Amino acid sequence: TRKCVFCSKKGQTIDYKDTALLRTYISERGKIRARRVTGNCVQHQRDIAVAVKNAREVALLPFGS
Amino acid sequence: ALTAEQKKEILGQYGLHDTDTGSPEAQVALLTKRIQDLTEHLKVHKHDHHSRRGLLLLVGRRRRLLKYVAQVDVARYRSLIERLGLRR
Amino acid sequence: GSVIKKRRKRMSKKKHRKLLRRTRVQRRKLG
Amino acid sequence: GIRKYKPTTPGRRGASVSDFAEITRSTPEKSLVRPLHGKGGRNAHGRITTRHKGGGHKRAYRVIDFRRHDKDGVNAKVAHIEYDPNRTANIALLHYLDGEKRYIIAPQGLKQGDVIESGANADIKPGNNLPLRNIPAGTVIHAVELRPGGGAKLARSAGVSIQLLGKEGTYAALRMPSGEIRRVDVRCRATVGEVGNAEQSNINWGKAGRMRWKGKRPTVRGVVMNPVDHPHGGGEGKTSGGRHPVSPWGKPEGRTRKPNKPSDKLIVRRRRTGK
Amino acid sequence: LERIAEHWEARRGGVPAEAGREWRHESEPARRPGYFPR
Amino acid sequence: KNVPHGAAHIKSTFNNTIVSITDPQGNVIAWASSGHVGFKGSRKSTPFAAQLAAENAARKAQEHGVKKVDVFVKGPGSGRETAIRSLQAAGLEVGTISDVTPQPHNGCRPPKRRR
Amino acid sequence: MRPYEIMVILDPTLDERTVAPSLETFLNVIRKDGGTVDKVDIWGRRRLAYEIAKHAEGIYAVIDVKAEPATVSELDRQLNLNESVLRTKVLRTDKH
RNA sequence: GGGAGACUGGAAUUCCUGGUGUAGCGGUGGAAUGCGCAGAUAUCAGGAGGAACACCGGUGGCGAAGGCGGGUCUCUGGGCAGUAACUGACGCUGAGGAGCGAAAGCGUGGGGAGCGAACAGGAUUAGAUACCCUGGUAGUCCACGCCGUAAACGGUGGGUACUAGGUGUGGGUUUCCUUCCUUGGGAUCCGUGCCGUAGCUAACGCAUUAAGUACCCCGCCUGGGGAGUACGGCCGCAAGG
Repeated sequence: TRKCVFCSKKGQTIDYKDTALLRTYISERGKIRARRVTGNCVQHQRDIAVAVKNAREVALLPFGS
Repeated sequence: ALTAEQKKEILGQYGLHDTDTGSPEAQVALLTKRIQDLTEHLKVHKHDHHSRRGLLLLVGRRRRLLKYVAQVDVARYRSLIERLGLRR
Repeated sequence: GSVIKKRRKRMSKKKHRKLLRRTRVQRRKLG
Repeated sequence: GIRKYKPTTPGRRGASVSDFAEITRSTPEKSLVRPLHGKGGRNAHGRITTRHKGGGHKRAYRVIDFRRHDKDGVNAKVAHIEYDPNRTANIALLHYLDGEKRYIIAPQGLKQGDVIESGANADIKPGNNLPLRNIPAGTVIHAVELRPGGGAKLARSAGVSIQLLGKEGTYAALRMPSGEIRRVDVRCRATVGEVGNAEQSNINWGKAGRMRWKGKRPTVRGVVMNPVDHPHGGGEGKTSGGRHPVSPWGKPEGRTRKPNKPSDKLIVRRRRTGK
Repeated sequence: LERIAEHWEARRGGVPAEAGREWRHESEPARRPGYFPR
Repeated sequence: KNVPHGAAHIKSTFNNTIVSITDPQGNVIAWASSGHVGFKGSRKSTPFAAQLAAENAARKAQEHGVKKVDVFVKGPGSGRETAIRSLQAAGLEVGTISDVTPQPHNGCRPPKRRR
Repeated sequence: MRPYEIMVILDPTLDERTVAPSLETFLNVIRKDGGTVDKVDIWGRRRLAYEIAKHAEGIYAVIDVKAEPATVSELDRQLNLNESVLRTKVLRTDKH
């Protein structure tokens, strides 16, 4: 299918501060993209979702623009 | 649960030799410390039933270990009971 | 299992509960 | 808390007493005690102007510092928490660092040994007193002034608190314990926290004797009087008063606040009933 | 006569209704675009 | 007044459609409703009634000096696209389309299902 | 003595040159408590995704701190009391 | 998403205030009660409050079961893998007994936006103590306690060993293709599904997660109604169990 870019040897750590790394993972509506269309493992999907929520809380990402 | 430091000092106090971790005395001492910590935790959170179930499990395990010690040698059982301040 | 048995049991239970409701004060005063 | 009496006598069946757990001393401070005598509900003419008063235990007045405005920047330590017969709340005895002792109504959660500061530079811990301008919006306050210098008037009963809604201009909007929303000048000072002894309302007094100790005389219903005494009086057998309910002086029920008061402009919305 | 009623109370349960639900014989067919959804 | 640029808010529910041409600052200058053009009851949930209401509102804004509008569509789809087309067909240039439908993040309790 | 990361948003009105000293006085509670350490970083004047307390602009700050759980709560409580702080957030940079 | 506590965020509903703004809005299979012309619905700004946490999010995870997903912090329970350092049978089951136990309900004190038993109208109907519509109180929410029941179900008690495979998926260790990026592939341990042998079953089906082959301990059944009812007892504030 697709590639879990976070399990790789160059898998960048997931943060709620790096906004672009998360912007690549939310749809144009600001919703969190599903795991299948993304392809990452369940642990990394949970990390992505938690980071997105944290970033929304500190007004780094829109709450569904 | 307990961190490594309390585990080591308790084991040094109650371990039969300087290596054993699975002797009934060591297991009972560790269980006693864990039970006291859990009791003080549950004094504040009275509605943490899930942790209370784990407390019950620990109490049962300690009871079984003390039963084994008493059936093996009553002198060790009396010594441990008086050293740890337990009733029965 | 057929729901017929459940229906018979439920009609019995419903009738008994109705009877209990109809004689609450009488039972309380006799006991 | 609340201690419940066992039904040993018919007068103690459902009764309960306050559990004086926060009290740390059974005597008042001698230098802060003033004499108090009962009036019997009678004014300067010797006439009963308030019914159902008289009798009751002797009590002495403790001077309460409702005007905490001179000890700005001077810290105090909570020395004791005491019982006050003149109010539902308890009082805390403060030891100021300069050597002065005072009384304040004890806020909720205050403990012996705490540190109480006051002024614009104080923290927002319970018991601290600062002008409303320096108190952030949304906090819970008590013992609020009405004019800048008149002393605390609002939110003084046990368990009662005021919620500070927001400040605009020179006015801060507050939500009274009654639910009424009011505006007050920001220069008015207030104390942070709720008032303690919040469970005192749940006390079952048990017998008429306790109310007589508290200084309440029995109340006679107007329907069992004669028409010369009460508008509801008269009639053979029991009756409902034979008319719309009225006061003993004939005034009918309804709003009694005087219209066009000067304070009508300072009130956002009055309290509500039946909602 | 009970089975014959045919007034509104008799046929309110049979009305296909069920918006996008309970496919019935007279249920409204779904409108379909010319192009594939993708 | 003379507002050359404006906003059109279309609310299409399951039994009505409300059009209100609005000054970009949020002030309403001309509104038309599905029942305002002579329909009533179940008749006003039809796309044709939405078309009539949209055209009526478009005219009532056009004599007010409104030439260019942006549309904020909203509500379950009943006559939304017909309303947009009738807005364009009545001499109004429709620039941008935005679907602003209030989407709760799982908040209040919905009413019970009908049977 | 656990490592924390504390992100604060300060209102945009105040001068950016006074942010660095003003924070340092705020972190005096963690410094004096139990021999703790900070690494204060500033990247301010960034527009918010949504309006916060009638503000669209904001000055972001990131503080990396290693203190006692009681200490950091005390620092957090003071920060929210201050009116120059719009919002704040405390993370544990441990495995949590 | 195991549990408890504290603090906190945004969307939306409701209401209040103020603009713009007019004559309808709302609701249905179709309508009428209802709301509005005293300025409603719509639209914009501001404010208060409560409850639930969209996307992630599934036949995926955790928990003994009931059950558990907005965020952060504090405190805390269990599980799995590897090493195998330690004790050396300390195991299993468990009558009675104790604890936990959805929802509804009960008590005391708060709170109450939405939803909403009861209750009011409207409609349908031969009749509507209903279905549908408009309102709407308890309740739903919080704290502290009672209750102790469910289609509390996998309608399958717990422990252990053995008996063809094939294929998904969750957690962890490791050899070999080796770019070593790659679900590369294999091996192994622990879960969780689907299909399928032998075997079992009245049949349906189950089938290495057994309803197969066996051993230990517990619970329960003995035709259908009467009846999980009467009498007695115990428990409970009561409902009732």
